[PDB]
Amino acid sequence: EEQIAEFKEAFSLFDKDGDGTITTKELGTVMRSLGQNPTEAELQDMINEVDADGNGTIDFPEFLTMMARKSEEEIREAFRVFDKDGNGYISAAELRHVMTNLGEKLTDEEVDEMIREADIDGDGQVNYEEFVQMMTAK
Amino acid sequence: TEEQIAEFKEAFSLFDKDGDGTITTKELGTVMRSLGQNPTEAELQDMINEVDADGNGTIDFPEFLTMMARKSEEEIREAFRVFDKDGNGYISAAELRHVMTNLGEKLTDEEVDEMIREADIDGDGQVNYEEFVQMMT
Amino acid sequence: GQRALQGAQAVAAAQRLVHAIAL
Amino acid sequence: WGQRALQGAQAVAAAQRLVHA
Amino acid sequence: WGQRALQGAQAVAAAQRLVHAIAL
Amino acid sequence: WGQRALQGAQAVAAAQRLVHAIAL
Ligand SMILES: [Ca+2]
Ligand SMILES: [Ca+2]
Ligand SMILES: [Ca+2]
Ligand SMILES: [Ca+2]
Ligand SMILES: [Ca+2]
Ligand SMILES: [Ca+2]
Repeated sequence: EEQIAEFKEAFSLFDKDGDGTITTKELGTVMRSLGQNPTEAELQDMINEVDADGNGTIDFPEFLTMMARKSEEEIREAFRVFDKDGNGYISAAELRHVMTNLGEKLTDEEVDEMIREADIDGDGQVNYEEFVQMMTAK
Repeated sequence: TEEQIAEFKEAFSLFDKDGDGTITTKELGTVMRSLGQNPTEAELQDMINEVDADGNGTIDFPEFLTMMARKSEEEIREAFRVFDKDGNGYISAAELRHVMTNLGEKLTDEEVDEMIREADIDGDGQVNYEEFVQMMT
Repeated sequence: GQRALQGAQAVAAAQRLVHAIAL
Repeated sequence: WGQRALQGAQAVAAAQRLVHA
Repeated sequence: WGQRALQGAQAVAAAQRLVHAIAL
Repeated sequence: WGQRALQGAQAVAAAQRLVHAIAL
């Protein structure tokens, strides 16, 4: 309920026009302020994921339900732990060292496989964004 | 730090909308407006002048890096969470008194009320999360 | 120092949002 | 793909923070 | 409000986020 | 990757924040 007041302030960032719903281009303008430039197609499937009624827009109750899914920077902290040289990439060498510290008796193949599980761009290392993708994956 | 200048160029680009190299007073205004705040040209000017090392009116990348070096915003949310026991979003003089007593502070009722009315801006009698970072800065 | 903080406030919220919408 | 959206959103919290305090 | 109280409350939370992470 | 590694990594940072905050 105090939480609803905070979520109404949060919805207002997305709902520039204040009509009660978050359109696809409203998701686009906010994404663009964060430098991300997705296509109209990408914004549509992003909304469609959290569109219970399928009306194309996300209303305040739908938005509330999504926030209730579920601290969002805990991953930032974990990544900083794994990325030892602070270069922003988790090498398989760094992961191996971190697993050994936590007592994981993981072989060289298991470590390389973990790198390949989270390496989307295929650079051989897991950057922050790749780590956040793996941490926030249901 | 050498690979950190990367993450600050991504942060700087967000404000330098035109990419001329400097964040003008109106470019900060547009980023602030995207965050719901609609500050005045005067409020934006004193905000830049604070982190304007040369006083030319705009922040080039080197001044921006210098400003970012100074300091701890997400750890403040944790501290507020510690003071606010009942989770109501407001720190009562009672909540502050208990947290001070737990930490060994021999603070009298007046010292505690003075800390409350010190961070009390809207006169809510309580130290809101906002009101708390305003004094934490 | 009021408008100033209210900015850093809303951002904390925008990232909790683009997190859930985005994931 | 989109977690880079919250990375930037994460960085903007810090930049805003010291652009005034 | 003074540094000792602000950093002490943060240290308590730190101990808290420690026992909580240690749960899993 | 294993919840064991992800939560352990967060617990290390918390011990860190703990020591650093204890320093005041
Ligand atoms: Ca709308
Ligand atoms: Ca809907
Ligand atoms: Ca590395
Ligand atoms: Ca990669
Ligand atoms: Ca500019
Ligand atoms: Ca300059």
